[PDB]
Amino acid sequence: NNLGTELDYDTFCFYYDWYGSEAIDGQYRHWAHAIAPDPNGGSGQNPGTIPGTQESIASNFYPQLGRYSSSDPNILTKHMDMFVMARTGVLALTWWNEQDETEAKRIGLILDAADKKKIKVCFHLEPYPSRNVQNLRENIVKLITRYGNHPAFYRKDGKPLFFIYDSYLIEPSEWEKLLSPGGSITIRNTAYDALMIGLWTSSPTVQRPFILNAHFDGFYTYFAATGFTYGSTPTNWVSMQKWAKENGKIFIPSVGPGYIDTRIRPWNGSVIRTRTDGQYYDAMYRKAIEAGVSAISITSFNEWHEGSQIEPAVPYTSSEFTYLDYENREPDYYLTRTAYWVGKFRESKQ
Ligand SMILES: N[C@@H]1CN[C@H](CO)[C@@H](O)[C@@H]1O[C@H]1O[C@H](CO)[C@@H](O)[C@H](O)[C@@H]1O
Repeated sequence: NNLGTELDYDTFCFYYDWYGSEAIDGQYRHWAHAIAPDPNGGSGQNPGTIPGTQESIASNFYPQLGRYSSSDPNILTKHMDMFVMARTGVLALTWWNEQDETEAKRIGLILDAADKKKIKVCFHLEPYPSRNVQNLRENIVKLITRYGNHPAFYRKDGKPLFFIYDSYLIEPSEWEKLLSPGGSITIRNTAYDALMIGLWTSSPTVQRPFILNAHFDGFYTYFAATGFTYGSTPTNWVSMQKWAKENGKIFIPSVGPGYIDTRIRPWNGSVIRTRTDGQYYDAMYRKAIEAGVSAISITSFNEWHEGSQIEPAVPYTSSEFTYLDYENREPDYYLTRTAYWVGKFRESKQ
C-alpha cells in the first residue's frame, strides 16, 4: 500500500510507563510527585509534593485519558492506537532497572499491545543507581534474552537499538570496553550486539571525541526545549549531521511540541517553550527533516511532568489548578500533526 498512513520505523517516540492508579497499582503513581527544591535556592526548602488527586496532578497539562495506569491493558490499547494515528512506528520505552515483578509485567503488556498494531519497542536506558558498563552489558543481555524474540522487539538492519540517557555520566574509557570491537566486555560480534545511541549534550569540541572514543553507533539530543543544550539547538543540526555522516554515526535528533515543568520544578521557568498552537512543533520537526537525518526521535509521547507530551490533553480547571491545554487545537492535534511530519520525513528519505 501507498496511502500515506503507514507506520514509520525510523521514528522513535519516547514513552514512559511509570503512571499508576490506586486501583491497579496501589497509588496514583507519578500523578503524585515530589516538587523539586530549587538547586540555587538555599537551605530549609520544604517544597512539598503534588498529591496526584483528580484536581492536582504532576503536570501543567491534563491527560484526556485521566490519571491512567501504565499497567492497564485497556489504556495500552488506546496508546497503541494513538501511535498508529501519529505514524510513529517505534515506542522507545523508559527503563529504570527496577527489578520487580510490576515492571516485568508492564513491559510484557506493552510489547503485546504494540504487536497488535505492528508497533515496535526499543529501550531507553535510564541513569539507574550504580549504572556502569558491566551492569549495562548484563542488562542488555537480559533484555535481549527476555524480549528479543518478541515479535514487537525492534531491530534496525538486524540489530537491536538502545538510547542511553545521560551517557556522559560514564567515561569514554569505560564505554570503549563495551562498545569497541576490541573492548574487554564487547558486545560487538556477539549475540547481544546493538546500535547504541548516546546523548549528545554540549559543544562539538567535547562531544565529537566523546562519541568517537566511546564507540557509540550514533547520538540523540532528547531535550524538547530548543536551546537547552547545544545538541537541542536545531540550527546546529545540519552540522551535527555532516559530522555524523563523515564519521559513520547515526544522528537521531529529538523534536518536541513544547516544554513546561513548573508544577514539579517551579524554579525552572526559563526552560518553558510555548506550543503556539503547534507552530513550535512544526518549526522543530522541519529543522530535523531539513538536516537530512535518517531517523527522528520525539520527546515525548507522555512525559507529562515536562509538558513535552504529544498524547491527547484536555482543558481542565479544578479548584486547585488551572491546567494548560491545546488551545485552538483539538486534543488529538499533536498526534495528527506528527503524522503530517512523518509523511514529510518519508518524502525526504530514499
Ligand atoms: N523524564 C525525565 C526527562 N527524561 C529523561 C530521559 O527519559 C528522564 O531520565 C527524566 O526523568 C527524571 O525526571 C522525572 C520528572 O520529569 C522524574 O519523575 C524521574 O524520576 C527522573 O528524575
